[PDB]
Amino acid sequence: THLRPYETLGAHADTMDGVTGTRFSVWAPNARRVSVVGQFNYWDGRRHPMRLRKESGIWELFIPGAHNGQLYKYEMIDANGNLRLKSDPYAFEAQMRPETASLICGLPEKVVQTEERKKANQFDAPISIYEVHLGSWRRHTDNNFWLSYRELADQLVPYAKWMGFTHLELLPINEHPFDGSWGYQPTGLYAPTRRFGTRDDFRYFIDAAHAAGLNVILDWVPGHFPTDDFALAEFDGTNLYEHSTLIYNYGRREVSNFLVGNALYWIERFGIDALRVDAVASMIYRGRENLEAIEFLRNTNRILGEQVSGAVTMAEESTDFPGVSRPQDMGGLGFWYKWNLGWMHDTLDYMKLDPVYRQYHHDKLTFGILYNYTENFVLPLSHDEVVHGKKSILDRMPGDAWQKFANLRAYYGWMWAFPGKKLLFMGNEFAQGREWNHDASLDWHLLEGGDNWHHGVQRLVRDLNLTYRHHKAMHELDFDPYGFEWLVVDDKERSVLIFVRRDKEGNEIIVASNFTPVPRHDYRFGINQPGKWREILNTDSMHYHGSNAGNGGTVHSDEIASHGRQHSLSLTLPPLATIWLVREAE
Ligand SMILES: OC[C@H]1O[C@@H]2O[C@H]3[C@H](O)[C@@H](O)[C@@H](O[C@H]4[C@H](O)[C@@H](O)[C@@H](O[C@H]5[C@H](O)[C@@H](O)[C@@H](O[C@H]6[C@H](O)[C@@H](O)[C@@H](O[C@H]7[C@H](O)[C@@H](O)[C@@H](O[C@H]8[C@H](O)[C@@H](O)[C@@H](O[C@H]9[C@H](O)[C@@H](O)[C@@H](O[C@H]1[C@H](O)[C@H]2O)O[C@@H]9CO)O[C@@H]8CO)O[C@@H]7CO)O[C@@H]6CO)O[C@@H]5CO)O[C@@H]4CO)O[C@@H]3CO
Repeated sequence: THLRPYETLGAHADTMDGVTGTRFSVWAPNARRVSVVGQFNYWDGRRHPMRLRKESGIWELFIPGAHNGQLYKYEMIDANGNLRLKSDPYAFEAQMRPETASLICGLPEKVVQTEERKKANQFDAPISIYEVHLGSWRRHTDNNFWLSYRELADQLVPYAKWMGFTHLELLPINEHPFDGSWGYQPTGLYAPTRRFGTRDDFRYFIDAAHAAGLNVILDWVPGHFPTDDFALAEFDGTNLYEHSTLIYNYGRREVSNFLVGNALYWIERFGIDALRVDAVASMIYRGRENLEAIEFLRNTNRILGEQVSGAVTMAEESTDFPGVSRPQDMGGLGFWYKWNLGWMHDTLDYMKLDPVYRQYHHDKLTFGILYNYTENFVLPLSHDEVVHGKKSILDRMPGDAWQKFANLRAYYGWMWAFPGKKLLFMGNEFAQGREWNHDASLDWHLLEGGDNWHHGVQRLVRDLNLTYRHHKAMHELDFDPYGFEWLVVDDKERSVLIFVRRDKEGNEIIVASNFTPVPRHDYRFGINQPGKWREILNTDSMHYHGSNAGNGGTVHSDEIASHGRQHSLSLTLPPLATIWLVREAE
């Protein structure tokens, strides 16, 4: 089968006549002479040469004795007669850095995707994603050492679960030489990085997240050609993998296979539930449409949908290509979800404003609804927004510290109610003050000592996650106009916005935000479902170090017309706060 080349190519365990060893395979159409230099070979390129079969362009050889755990490389004479030693491109495990040898290990057992994890990826599911860079989430304190995959299984997984997230999204765990690329500049697509342990350690981590009831999304980097360690370029002396600045030759059948293969591998051999492709614009552009890139993405998506249904793909595309998360049969790219960068830009510009000026930019909060139904959106507060002098999310907020925290609380309240799934970068849940530093631990010291405003934000994010998951109105109909309706879309003067989220049964949750520090008392607005209403979420609660203003129990609607509706509520709206209300059955 052509889809799963990692099941044949590379180093696997084989049984050629009683004797055991490993069979090596490499694809290099126009090289001449390739030998296998391992640990079993005293590292001698005279002892073990490979026999090429020219129909496929694949060299191969079976070596008895050669067992799992042994380092190895390929010694190749390239088209030009140069001696270069190459890493196996299908290295399933790579030796500790510097170094670049591959390790014989073979494949892990296939992971079957469970019904409850497939359900967890569906469009009607509450999806709240904790985005993490494994190298900088936590460190050991005395020595500043990385946490291993296994320590991450014992600390990060329980933390994410308790905080009420449904998904853990990982910056690329591909093998990569430079910590500073964050994993986006890989050298070994099929080996999880050795920074945190072995490939079996990574697998234990994935297993642990699943046992805790978490789906795992992996950042997958099919758009960043390896540019380090002569790892993939001019692989056999010619432009094997890359186009004739370095970029994959997607239209070339085998290359495409190498990449679609890689997706299938993470999902099938590691149990990953979803992949995210960054920087899609620079795959499809940079009239300038790279037609081979567009068809490759269309293809890969088609194949995953047929082969591993239940798994999903997500995309970040920054030029408004139409139909990124739409079906290929139409103009689409075939992704299930798209990052809503426009929403992130508009709402942050809005929150940055001195509250006194927000009346003039009401547009920034109401625009998201206009194009909400063109893509299946994730609302993202990602690692890219908290580096390079962009500041932390907290530090973007205006005012003295206490006003900053209140603005940030009100904003999360808004984000968690607004149509679209949720993604939050580590550090944001406890309002880290400093920018993200991939070479240090996050600022957990902020949570040391007596209860403070950072604990307050952290409780709020948990309550938001648990509330968002419990009520279907908040998540069931994000991508259906029936799921959302403005109750007060034009109170610009006071910067009060009020809408309703709705589930399939037609139950409504009312969402109200007051984006200025003026408290509003007896604020009357029209509603759709008369009766008794009660707060289920209040970002000004003392439980989060707010001032504890609010409605103080059940409020009954009145038969007094408002905003073209026949019944209304008259509520207190706390300053710099958002509240959610539910209707009580009688
Ligand atoms: O081709 C690209 C699309 O965008 C282009 O839109 C341009 C406008 O035509 C142009 O006038 C101008 O608009 C800007 C405007 O000047 C600013 O003031 C501001 O608008 C704000 C507005 O003032 C606020 O009130 C608020 O709007 C909310 C609205 O008040 C509220 O009721 C609700 O709206 C829903 C309606 O209740 C309901 O009727 C329905 O309306 C549908 C429509 O019936 C249906 O045909 C649907 O199908 C298409 C649509 O026709 C297309 O036009 C397409 O948009 C493109 C335009 O053609 C471009 O010209 O979108 C739909 C595809 O799904 O369109 C309507 C939307 O469903 O549903 C409404 C939505 O629920 O919610 C709104 C939103 O909160 O907020 C506004 C602040 O953003 O901003 C305008 C943008 O600049 O410039 C536009 C250029 O982008």
